[PDB]
Amino acid sequence: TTDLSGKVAVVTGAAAGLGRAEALGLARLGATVVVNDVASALDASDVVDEIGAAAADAGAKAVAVAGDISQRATADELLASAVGLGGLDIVVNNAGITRDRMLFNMSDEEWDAVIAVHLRGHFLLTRNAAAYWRDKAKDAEGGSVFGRLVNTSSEAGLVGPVGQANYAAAKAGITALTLSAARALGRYGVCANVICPRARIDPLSPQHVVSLVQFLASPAAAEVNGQVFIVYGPQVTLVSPPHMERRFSADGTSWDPTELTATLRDYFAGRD
Amino acid sequence: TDLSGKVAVVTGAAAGLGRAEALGLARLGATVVVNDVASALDASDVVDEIGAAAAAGAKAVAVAGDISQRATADELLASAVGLGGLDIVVNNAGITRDRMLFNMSDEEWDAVIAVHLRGHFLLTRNAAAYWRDKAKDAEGGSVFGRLVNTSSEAGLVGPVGQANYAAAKAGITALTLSAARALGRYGVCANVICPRADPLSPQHVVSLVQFLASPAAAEVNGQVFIVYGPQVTLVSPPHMERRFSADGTSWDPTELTATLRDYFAGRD
Repeated sequence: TTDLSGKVAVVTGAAAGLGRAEALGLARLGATVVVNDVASALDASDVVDEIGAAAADAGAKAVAVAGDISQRATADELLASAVGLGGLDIVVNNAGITRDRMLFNMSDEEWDAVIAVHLRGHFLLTRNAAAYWRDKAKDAEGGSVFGRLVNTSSEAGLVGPVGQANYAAAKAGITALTLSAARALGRYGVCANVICPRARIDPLSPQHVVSLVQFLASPAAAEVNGQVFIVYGPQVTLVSPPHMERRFSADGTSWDPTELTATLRDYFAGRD
Repeated sequence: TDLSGKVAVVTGAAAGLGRAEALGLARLGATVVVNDVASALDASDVVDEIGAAAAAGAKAVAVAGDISQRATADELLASAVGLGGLDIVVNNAGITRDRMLFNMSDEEWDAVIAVHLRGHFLLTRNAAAYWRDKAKDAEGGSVFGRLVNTSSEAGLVGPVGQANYAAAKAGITALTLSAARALGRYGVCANVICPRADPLSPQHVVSLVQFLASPAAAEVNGQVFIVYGPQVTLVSPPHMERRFSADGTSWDPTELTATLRDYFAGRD
């Protein structure tokens, strides 16, 4: 089914932009959305008003927790607000910043800040939701639990852009973090998946991403776990795992140093 | 395959992979700056094991410190320059704080990320700024630079009890890809190795590290290698498995759920 009535969702970075569009999309399917962003971003917008408007349009409600997602206290507060509303069913890790800089000019703070919000912020909420879902599965008749996890990576994690080493490293770690979550929680009914979105009728409208997140948050995605998606425009692309390009097996027990040098140097001879 | 007169820096070289890596570089004539934590350097004989490698005419220096701290990456770069320059950087230092994801503490996550990911960044960025400055002053506009960073297949698989390890190693791969793009124009080569830790002897990795640190690897940049005994596997970039394009200029949320639910119903 596509309906999300009586289900509690948590969305980070939901004050504006894509996180706001996702939070509106969930509350509009009946989900009770716990929106998170920095107190400053929540005050400058009215997402908590545009939601609970749309959420109580469909019977649900909407609380707004403020805080830095890189801080443990914020992830603890998000889990607390959800449990107080009935439980936790859907989590959409979306909050993120950028500190673009050529690698040889990138400072420690520019690296640390992006890693904290993206990678550590994803971990804190993913770990908390994993602990809750695992425990609720222990107390559930059937040893299972409904759980949906949607982490937001990026195509930068695959290409490693110039001037975005921090952003690319965090986004690649988020994928690896989510693959562990899917492998650890899949046997109890939790689905953890990754989206690599591009967002600005408009071919870059966030609604292109929202419709995919709505699926990844619905029970209809029960057989979707540990998958990575690229979505922008009217297309959704399923990324395959990395494959091997060439195997360099030695004609013995161990590679000889010069023997290996000759093989690799020749393979990369006509290399662009 | 001859590193005479060059200066290399290897982290986590008290034992295991880093020691074997730093030993293989010193045998090829490379001056090696050995880095690990004081306690690991003390319990190890790697200072004199590599110091006695002058038999290929080069010396070895030890620099203790936590690689996850900026001061350590600063002292490592200062030591190499004091020895005449910086040609080879092998980022290898790392720890494991294994734990199921639903039981993993903040410290267990922060610690693995700091040593692996931040330590790689600090020394990679220091080497990047040095190689970029050295290249602008070079009359040919280039510099000899070799960056060997250590990831793991865990970053591709996402093991159940190593979410911190997998995420750090995955970010290290992306960090090295950015380093390769940013520095390849200056004659620097930045590549990744994915070891498996006798097929699991550390000397199976040394042969590749010796290549990736040599001028012979001048046409190898931004590549990821998996090493497992006598096998060296070159990883290809991830490709797309299937694209789902909507009829028209917008997905109906229901035709999308139907398209994805049917595709995943019968797919092992």
